[PDB]
Amino acid sequence: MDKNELVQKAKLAEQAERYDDMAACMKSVTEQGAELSNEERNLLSVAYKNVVGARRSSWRVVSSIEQKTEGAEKKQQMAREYREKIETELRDICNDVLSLLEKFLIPNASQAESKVFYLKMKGDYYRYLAEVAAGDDKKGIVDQSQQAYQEAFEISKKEMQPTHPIRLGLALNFSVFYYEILNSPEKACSLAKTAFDEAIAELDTLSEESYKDSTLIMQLLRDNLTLWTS
Amino acid sequence: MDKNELVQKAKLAEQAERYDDMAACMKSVTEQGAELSNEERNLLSVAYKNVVGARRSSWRVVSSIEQKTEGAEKKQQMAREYREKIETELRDICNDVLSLLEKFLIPNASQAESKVFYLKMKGDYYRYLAEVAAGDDKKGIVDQSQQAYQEAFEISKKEMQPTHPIRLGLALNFSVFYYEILNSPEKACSLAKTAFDEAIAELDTLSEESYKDSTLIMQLLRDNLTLWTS
Amino acid sequence: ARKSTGGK
Amino acid sequence: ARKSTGGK
Repeated sequence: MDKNELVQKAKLAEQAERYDDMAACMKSVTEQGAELSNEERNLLSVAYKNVVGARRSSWRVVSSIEQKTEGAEKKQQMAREYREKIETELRDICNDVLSLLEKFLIPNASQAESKVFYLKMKGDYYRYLAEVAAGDDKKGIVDQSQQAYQEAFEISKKEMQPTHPIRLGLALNFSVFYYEILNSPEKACSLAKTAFDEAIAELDTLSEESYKDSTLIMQLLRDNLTLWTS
Repeated sequence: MDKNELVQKAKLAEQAERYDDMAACMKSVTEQGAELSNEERNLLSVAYKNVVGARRSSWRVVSSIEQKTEGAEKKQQMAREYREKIETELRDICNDVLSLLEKFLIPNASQAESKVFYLKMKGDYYRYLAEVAAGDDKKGIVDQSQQAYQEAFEISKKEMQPTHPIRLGLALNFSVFYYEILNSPEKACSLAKTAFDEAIAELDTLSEESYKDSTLIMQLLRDNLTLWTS
Repeated sequence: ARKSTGGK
Repeated sequence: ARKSTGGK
C-alpha cells in the first residue's frame, strides 16, 4: 500500500472504531518521511489519542481497584499485576508516539503551526507517562513534558492569534499539566483564565473553518476554572 | 494461573473494558474441562458477546460504506478489502466459541439450564455467521443455527417456566433468527408474542434473583413486536 | 433497530 | 472530571 490508500484505510478504520488499525496506518504514513498535511496530521492525532485513551481508561479503573482492595490481600495482588500489564501497554504506546515525533514530525515542521502542534503532542504524551511514573523516572519525564509544552506555549504566543484552536488547546492541556502533574492549582487557573480572557476579547479573529473548535475549547477552559475554584 | 485466579482476572478485564483479555481468560477456564458454574458461564457469555459485538459493529459500518461508494470504484475496492478483513476476524471469533461449545460446554451440560443456555449460544453464534455468509455455505450454517435453537426451544418449554430469563432470552433471539435470517416476519412476531403473552400471564413465578432480567427481556420482546408491525 | 441478547 | 484535548 502507498500513502493515498493508507490515509483512506485510516479514515475507514476511524469509522469502524478500530483505532489500533487506524493508528498503524498513520504510523506507516509518518515513517515514509514526507511532512504530514493538516488532514493527515489529525488522523494521526485522533488514532493515537484513541489508542492511548482506552489504556489510560483501563488503567485508571484498575488502579482504583487496587486501593479499594486495601485489606483483601489476594485480590489486590491480582489488581497490581493487571495494572502493571496495562501500564506496560500504555508505555509502549507513548514511546511509539514520542519516537515518531523525534524522528519525523518535529524536525520536519517547516511551519509554526506544525511545530506547536507536534510539540504539544510531545508534552501530552510525556504527561501521559507522568500519570503513571514511577519514582526516579517521574522527575525526568515531568521535565521533558514541561519543556515541550514551554517551547510550544512560547511559539504559540509569538505566531498565533489567541483564538487559534491549537493555541487554545495547548493552553487547556498545559494548564492541566500544571494542575495534575506539577500540582500547582493557582498557576493552572491563571494560565487557563488568560487563554480564555484573551480569546473572549478577540472574538472577531475567528476564521470560518474553526470557530466551532476554538469555541469548544473556550468552553472547556472555563469549565476547568469552574471546577478548580469550586 | 489456576481457575480461581482466572475468574478474578476475567472479572477485572470486564471492569477494565478489555474484552479480548476477559475472553481468553474464560477460554482457558473452559478448556480445563470442568463444567462451568453459573457465574463462570456468564463471564464467558459476556466476554464473547463483547468481543464478537465489536466486530459485527465494525462490519455493519464498513459493509454499509461499500453500498454508499457504489460508483466510486477506488473507494469501494478499499472498503471491500477492509470488510473481508473484519469478516475474517469475526469468523475466527465464531469458530472459537462454537468449537468451545462442541468439546466442552454442550456435552457437559448435566442440567437442562446449562443445555438450553449453551445451545442458544450455538444458535446465536452460527446466526452471527449467517449475517456474514457467503453463498453455498449460508444454507448449511443457517440450518445449524436453526437446529441448535430448535433443540433449545424444545428443552426450554419442557423444563423451564415461561418467565425464566434464559427461555425469554432464547425466544427473543430465535425470533430475530426467523425475522432477519429465514426472512419470515410472521413467524417471528408469532414466536415473540407467545413468549411475551405466556410470561405476562404468569407473573407470580418470578424468583427474586431474576425478576429484573425476565422483565427486561419481556420489554425487549414487545419492542420487537412494536417495530416489526409498525 | 431490533434487540437481541447480543444487544447493545 | 477535568477536560483535556485527550477527553473523552
